[PDB]
Amino acid sequence: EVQLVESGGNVVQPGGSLRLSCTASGFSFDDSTMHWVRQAPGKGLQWVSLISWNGGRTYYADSVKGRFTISRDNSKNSLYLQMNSLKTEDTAFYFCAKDKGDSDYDYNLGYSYFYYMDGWGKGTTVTVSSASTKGPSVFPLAPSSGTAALGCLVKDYFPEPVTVSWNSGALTSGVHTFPAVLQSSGLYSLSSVVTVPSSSLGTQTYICNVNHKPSNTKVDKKVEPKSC
Amino acid sequence: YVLTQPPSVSVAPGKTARITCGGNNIANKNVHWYQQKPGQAPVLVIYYDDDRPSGIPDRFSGSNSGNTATLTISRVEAGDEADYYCQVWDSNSDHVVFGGGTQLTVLGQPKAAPSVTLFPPSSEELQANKATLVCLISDFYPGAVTVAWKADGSPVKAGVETTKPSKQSNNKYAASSYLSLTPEQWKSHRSYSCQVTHEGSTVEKTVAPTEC
Repeated sequence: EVQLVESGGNVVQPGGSLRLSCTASGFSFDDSTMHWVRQAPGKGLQWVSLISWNGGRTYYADSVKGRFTISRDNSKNSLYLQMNSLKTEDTAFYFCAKDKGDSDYDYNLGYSYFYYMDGWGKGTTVTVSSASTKGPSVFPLAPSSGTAALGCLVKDYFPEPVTVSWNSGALTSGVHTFPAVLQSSGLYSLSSVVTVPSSSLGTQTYICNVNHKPSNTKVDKKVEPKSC
Repeated sequence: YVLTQPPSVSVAPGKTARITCGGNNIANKNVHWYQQKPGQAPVLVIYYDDDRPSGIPDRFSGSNSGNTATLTISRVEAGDEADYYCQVWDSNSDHVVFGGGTQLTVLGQPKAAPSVTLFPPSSEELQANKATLVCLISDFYPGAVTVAWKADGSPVKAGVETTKPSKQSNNKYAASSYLSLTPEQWKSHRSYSCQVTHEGSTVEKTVAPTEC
């Protein structure tokens, strides 16, 4: 049963370099052609590069031509990808995939290969950003007096991800934490809301707990109705 | 070489779904199809045009004629909701090519109008010399909305960011849109407005600097 494990994804500045690796098992790596396919977050699949069993045939996509380098080491069941001179456009999910390896011979027309994917890995994440680690600022989204909505603006952080809970985990009913937007500053921002019994607003007490492990920051903020 | 797929395609459960793959003289090439469910490994479903790997339902079937290849899923289930990519090999350019992908929606629940909540800049954020309007849209279906911001009466797209809709703890959808101002701009207009449009209908909330 085919198994592929990408690794070495990280965060790097434009111009920088990074080396993804992938580890196979459950099939004959030695006989197999491999691929790198990447996927911009939210967007579609984009083929990056392929490489035959011995390195015989290797091709690259126009996008990465001259900057990326594919390689392998059959003694280790390992596929490698060397990304140099990175751009932000290279920020994505990097998948390694095995090819069924279907071919075809004809003594005067040469060989003919029919590439397509047979197994995929889980992925590994590559982020290319001018920004560097920074914990979030946390602002109250105060409810403005049926039910009411209140929340947290989690502003200007990097890299991803942030996680938000309410009342140290004891409030889950009515809670939604959105996806982050990435602003011009290269910094991320997200919000979290919870809808609550409009009446129980001067009594019951609401606190959101933000956690950002990349910067080892943790914030607690109590959200109280405004004053006018 | 280029492969083009319709971005979206919807069907009602039990019905039959069709996903097209546009490439010129594509009948000359072998077309393969992958299915990818959010946060997961793509999965082969149809290879060599009409062939199908053992381990996947007889409902998936393939066509490829002249200028258009087609993945056809019949008796669609709720579990068939995912993104579908077609793929070929360009012997000419030495490129594997994927299409745009098609997000197949299975209308497996009642429509639902979006509920919109609009927060003004907190005193706290303002005190830090930044101003942010937060528009929170939730509990809608299907998952496709349109946001537009107006100041006083006239629109502006300068400084707006909007998330892509995303399922919540009840399969309904939710999205957010922030409008970024300077505290000066914030208190220099009479009011700001958030305008969400969902399947033809338009909801709108407003806040004014002067108030709650």
